[PDB]
Amino acid sequence: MTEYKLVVVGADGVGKSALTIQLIQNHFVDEYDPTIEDSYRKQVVIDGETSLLDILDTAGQEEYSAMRDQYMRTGEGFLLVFAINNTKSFEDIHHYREQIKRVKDSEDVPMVLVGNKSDLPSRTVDTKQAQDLARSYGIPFIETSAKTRQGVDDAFYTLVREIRKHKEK
Ligand SMILES: Oc1cc(-c2ncc3c(N4C[C@H]5CC[C@@H](C4)N5)nc(OC[C@@]45CCCN4C[C@H](F)C5)nc3c2F)c2ccccc2c1
Ligand SMILES: Nc1nc2c(ncn2[C@@H]2O[C@H](COP(=O)(O)OP(=O)(O)O)[C@@H](O)[C@H]2O)c(=O)[nH]1
Ligand SMILES: [Mg+2]
Repeated sequence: MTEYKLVVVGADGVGKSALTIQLIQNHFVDEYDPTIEDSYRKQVVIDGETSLLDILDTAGQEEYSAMRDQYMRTGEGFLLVFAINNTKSFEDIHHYREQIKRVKDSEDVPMVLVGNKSDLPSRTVDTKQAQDLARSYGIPFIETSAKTRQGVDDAFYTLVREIRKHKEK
């Protein structure tokens, strides 16, 4: 069966775990241990294709080791998640994108930019600013809310579609 290895990256607190648990369990977690990195599998049908999504929800200390490089390199596509009420998390997107390119040793890595927490009124990152960033990277931008589930399926399925495009090259 077709399988996709998806990796969810971004600053602490942006909603990586809540996005992952919504996709996998269809519920919103108000609290999920910030330090816990884990992986989950889900069988999905996307554009008629049955596949298994293996999703790594990243966490942990900031450390750079050969072992970490090697397991991040196994990801086939990456969600670059920031929160729309946290400018620093948007500023950190560049860093996560450069580290992914470093370990994949490629400029052409499937990615999707994800602006999460779209339900909150306190926005500090304008939608146009994030659309411009995604355009400069050549990747899709999706606004999500793990809380209301807006955009959650779209973010992950869009990443699968980006992987397919890559595999056709
Ligand atoms: O070997 C690696 C290690 C990594 C990696 N692991 C972990 C990282 C990390 N953690 C700390 C917090 C945030 C998420 C998790 C893991 N909890 N924090 C940052 O940066 C945080 C910032 C804020 C404070 C200063 N720093 C520099 C920049 F200002 C942003 N970067 C990381 C990184 F790059 C890889 C990441 C993606 C792809 C391949 C990778 C290979
Ligand atoms: N209002 C709202 N809160 C969210 C959303 N996503 C996550 N959160 C909350 O933001 C906090 C951090 O989420 P978490 O998934 O732990 O972030 P992570 O550190 O990136 O794994 C938790 O209290 C979540 O309940 C969202 O879309 N909207
Ligand atoms: Mg988490």
